[PDB]
Amino acid sequence: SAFDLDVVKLTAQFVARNGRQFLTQLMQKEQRNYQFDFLRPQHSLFNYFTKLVEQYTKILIPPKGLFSKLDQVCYRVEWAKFQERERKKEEEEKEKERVAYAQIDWHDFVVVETV
Amino acid sequence: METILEQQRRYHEEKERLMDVMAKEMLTKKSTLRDQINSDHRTRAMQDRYMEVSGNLRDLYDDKDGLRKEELNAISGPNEFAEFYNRLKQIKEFHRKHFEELLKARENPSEEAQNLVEFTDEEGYGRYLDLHYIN
Amino acid sequence: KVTKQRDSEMYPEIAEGIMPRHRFMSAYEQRIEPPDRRWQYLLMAAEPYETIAFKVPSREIDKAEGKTHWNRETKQFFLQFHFKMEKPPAPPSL
Repeated sequence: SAFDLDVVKLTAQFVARNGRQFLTQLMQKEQRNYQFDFLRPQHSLFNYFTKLVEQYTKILIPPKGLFSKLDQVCYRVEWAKFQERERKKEEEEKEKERVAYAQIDWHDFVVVETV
Repeated sequence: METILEQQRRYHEEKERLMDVMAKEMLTKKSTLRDQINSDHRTRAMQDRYMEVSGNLRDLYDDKDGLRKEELNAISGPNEFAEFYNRLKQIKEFHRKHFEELLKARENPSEEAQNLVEFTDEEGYGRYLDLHYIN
Repeated sequence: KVTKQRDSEMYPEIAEGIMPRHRFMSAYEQRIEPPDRRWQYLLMAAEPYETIAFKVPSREIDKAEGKTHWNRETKQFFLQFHFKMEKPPAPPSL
């Protein structure tokens, strides 16, 4: 897949600075169906493309700026674990309900009125 | 030659991967951070520390996590230590690192070695995996 | 809409399960077996207390249309249109 990866990432590199300026010209010059598919949102890989470009677009963000930098990400993790536990418990209770519903006499009738 | 954009990209991506790893860790067993933070509290007085209840119940938000034994807590803390080392290194190199005719020019050379029958699913998977032993 | 009230406080068993449960039963099957039948009942059940039924002559009432989140609980009927005030012990059904 090295080829596909490389072309996606390259057209993504140029597409990140020239946007469709160099790629939108390449598509019409070369004439590629493959190139057209890459440009298009029909071809699945397109999505990942939208990723790479964004990423490169990001590198252009703080060019000329250095990064001079955990607890939070840990706490988020913790939260996720908690939520997971709630989900589990719920599933359990539901299970109980299914058991009892399946296990009671629906023939022990004693009605009062009607609508 | 080598497009710096790709390198800096891969760097930010790896940093992201590491942060995500040590964050997953801090998630499964909050003690990892809590423990640490508590000590930090008595060295740098300013440090803000979580609600005591959280610490005790070993929870970060709603879910109370299973208590781990000391050897594991320490282990993971040293692992996170080396992780943070890697991160600091990458951050460093990154700080030190940070047309159409050329587009077709390179896209042409990309045609090189067309017959390369091989599946390539090992860039983010080998890293994600590289930071997440047994069978 | 039905409002069923329960005891006034007069081992993780019967409380763990969502309060009680409702089901629509056809009168085609009855214990006395006198012979009469041909209508439905909106039976409501809770572990200790005795079952309760409500006759529904109308073929269909309040049978809504997509009032899609999937926690089946017991069935579409229960999650769709029941409330269990467990703090006050009041079961509403509509």
